[PDB]
Amino acid sequence: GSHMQIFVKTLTGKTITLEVEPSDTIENVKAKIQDKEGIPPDQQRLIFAGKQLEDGRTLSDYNIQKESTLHLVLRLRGG
Amino acid sequence: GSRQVTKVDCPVCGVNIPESHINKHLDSCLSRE
Ligand SMILES: [Zn+2]
Repeated sequence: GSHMQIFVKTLTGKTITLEVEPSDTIENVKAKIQDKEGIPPDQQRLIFAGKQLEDGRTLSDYNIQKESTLHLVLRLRGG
Repeated sequence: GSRQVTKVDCPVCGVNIPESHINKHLDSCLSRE
């Protein structure tokens, strides 16, 4: 019900601040990158410390707390 | 509107590669354990 801020930084070096819970879910987080920069969860990919972030899991699962900085892989496969 | 193949880093194995190959790299590189 609250909103915590996390820094999901693209391979283009741009930082996307989301407003979700650490105990929310990764599926939600990636939907929120789409809510910020306007790129869908298909064309972006979530990775922290070299591990891929699975949709069904949470930030807290993958050792990601609030205000953690992780990497975002742009694909732009749609064209 | 960038008519070019984008060169970007693979955040798992830390290598700079084209973006088509970055995506494919991950599918191999995230396969852990
Ligand atoms: Zn790789």
